[PDB]
Order: sequence, then C-alpha cells, then structure tokens
Amino acid sequence: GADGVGKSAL
Amino acid sequence: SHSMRYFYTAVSRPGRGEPRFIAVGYVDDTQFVQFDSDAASPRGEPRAPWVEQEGPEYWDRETQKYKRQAQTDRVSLRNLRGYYNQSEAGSHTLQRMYGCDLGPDGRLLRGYNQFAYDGKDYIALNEDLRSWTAADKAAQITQRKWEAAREAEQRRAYLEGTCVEWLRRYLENGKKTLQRAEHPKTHVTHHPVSDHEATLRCWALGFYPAEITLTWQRDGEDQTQDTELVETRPAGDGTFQKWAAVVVPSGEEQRYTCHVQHEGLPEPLTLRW
Amino acid sequence: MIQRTPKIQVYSRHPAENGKSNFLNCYVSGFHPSDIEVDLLKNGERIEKVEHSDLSFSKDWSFYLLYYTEFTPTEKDEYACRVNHVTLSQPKIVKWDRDM
Repeated sequence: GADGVGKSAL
Repeated sequence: SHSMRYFYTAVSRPGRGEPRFIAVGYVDDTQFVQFDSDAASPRGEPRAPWVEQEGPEYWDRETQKYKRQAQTDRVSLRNLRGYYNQSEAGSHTLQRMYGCDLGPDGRLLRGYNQFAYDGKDYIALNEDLRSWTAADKAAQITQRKWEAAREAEQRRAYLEGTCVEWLRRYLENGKKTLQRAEHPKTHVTHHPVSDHEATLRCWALGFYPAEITLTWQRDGEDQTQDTELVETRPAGDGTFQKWAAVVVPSGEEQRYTCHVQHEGLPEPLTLRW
Repeated sequence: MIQRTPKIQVYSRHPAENGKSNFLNCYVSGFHPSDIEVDLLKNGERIEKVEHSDLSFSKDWSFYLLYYTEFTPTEKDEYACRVNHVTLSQPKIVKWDRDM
C-alpha cells in the first residue's frame, strides 16, 4: 500500500 | 526486523515529452510491485505471489496513487529547475525513498522519507518524523513550504499505522517465503597467479535475506584490508550471491579460513581449501 | 549533478554445467544518471529476448538493474555483457568467466 500525495510538490 | 520500502524515480527529458515516473516496492529484500509511466499500459503490477491475490479493487487503487504521484513529481521537477536557475534544456532526476521498519518485537521501530535531486541529498524527514534537514538554500524553500503546510504530520500519519498495517498484512500472506531465511551454499576455489602467488575465493550462493558477512582469516586473525569483496548480487530467483577473495603465498593456503555469517546459519561457518 | 559509472558483473544463476539449462545474468549497479543500455552477447552477437528488472536504487541513490536470459551453457560458447552509459566514451564489454 503506497502513500498518497502530500500537501504540496517540492 | 522486517520492512516495507518504496523507491520512486522521476526523470525529465525536455524536447521529448513529459518526465517519466518509475516506482518499485519491497518487503525486506523481495520486490512486490512496480509502476512505469512509460509502460505500454501504465498500471500497478504484481512482482510477488502474495499480492497477486489481492483483487482488482486493490490494484486499481494502487494504479491511481501512482498516476497522481507521477503528475506531482513532474511539478516538483519544474519547481526544482527554477530554484537552481537551471536551463530548460537539461534533463534532471528526482528520487524518493520512504517506508517503515517493523522492529524485532513486531512494533513500529522506524520510518523514513528522503528525497534526492540529481543524485545528491536534497531534503529528508528527520528520525523524529517532525522536522526536516535541507541540504542547501533551494531545499530550504521546500522546507518552508512543507512546514507551513504541515506535510511532516501527514507523512508521519502514513508511516505510523498505514505503512505498518500493509506490512503486517503482507508478512502474513507471504509467510511461507518472507519469514524464512535460506542459508548460503558455500565452497572455496583456488587459482594460481604466479610461481609464488595464488587466489583463494570464498563463495556464498542462494542465500536470503541479502545481508551477509564474508571474511578471510590468516592463522585465526581477520584480514579486512587485503580481501577483495564484490557487491552482493541477485541470482534472479529471489536469492543472492557474494564472494570474497584473497591473494596468498603459494604453500600457505592451509593458513587461511573463510568465515561466513548469515541469519540462516545456526553458527558462523568456517571454510578451508 | 552526479555522474557515476556502472559496476558490471556477468554470472549465472546456478553453477554452470554443460548441457543443463541455466540463467545468464548481467548486473549493473552504482550508476547515475539512470539511462543505460545493456546487451547480452552470445559468440559476439546480441541475444534477443533479454529481460530486465525494474529500475531501483541503493541507499546512496545510485541505480541498479538486472538483465537476464535463459540459456544452456556448452564447452565453447562464449557469452558477454555490453554496457553503454554517459560515463563511457566507448561501450564496455565484460566477458563471462564461469570458473571463478
């Protein structure tokens, strides 16, 4: 189970 | 100690379409998933038998997470080029590794989330999973964005719990092959070099997991400085191989012993030619 | 930016025995950036239907890949791996040494 995308790009 | 680890790579290619995104996932030293945005049909693909049975709903959900990550990685690659004032023609690489470590008792010992830009450390979640370590001024731009956005708390929420829950499920489904250790099959070969030198090579084949120590001794004293060690290599069937060599004076071969340490061995092995 | 040249190992999955099906491996590791071309050669000619693992990397961020093919070794067949990378002015060739 992979992590979902976060609050922001780098 | 068991672990589940993910490895992401995004590579730009200006003038030849949009950046390519590749993800792979491991439990311990066993790969179980891969994704490639350049694939003929880009989707999450099984690489291990204990995830082939998970159902199309699970695989549809992993596929969607990878496609969304790929688009965010493209944005990150564009932002990074701006931070460093780099030309729009050069190709650049963004890499990310994250995962969780299930300590020997079976709790959550450790988590991590680290990024590199063009093969160099860029930003990393510190061991406390609360602060960031930036490598330079451009990475300080990312740290300011993520701290004000509370990015670290979201990643910790995943590394704690969610990462650990998948890991425990994978270890139960693949217990037959993930909670076993295969000992190395060993042997020693001998190669004359000159009229007074010879090479002794200690072999370790078919072992799992990949961690292993091979050390040559002379009269019972370790000889770390004059031992040639190759990088541990995959056999292709899920196991690994390694060897270690030493050049000895002809006539003295019996003075040397190879010592092998591995999780699947009840006691350390001592081999002689 | 980091430019690192690949370490190349050519070997079989099992101890090679004449007339017994096996797998020939070419392991490339420790390189950066990721674009690389690897070919397995039989008697100097490129082998078709060569498979490879999925791009991954090590703790130091350098990439590794495994190229492999099924084969049955014989006494006089000669195998090698050919690797081209941005660090190599010419394609490097490492021949298979079974008797290590």
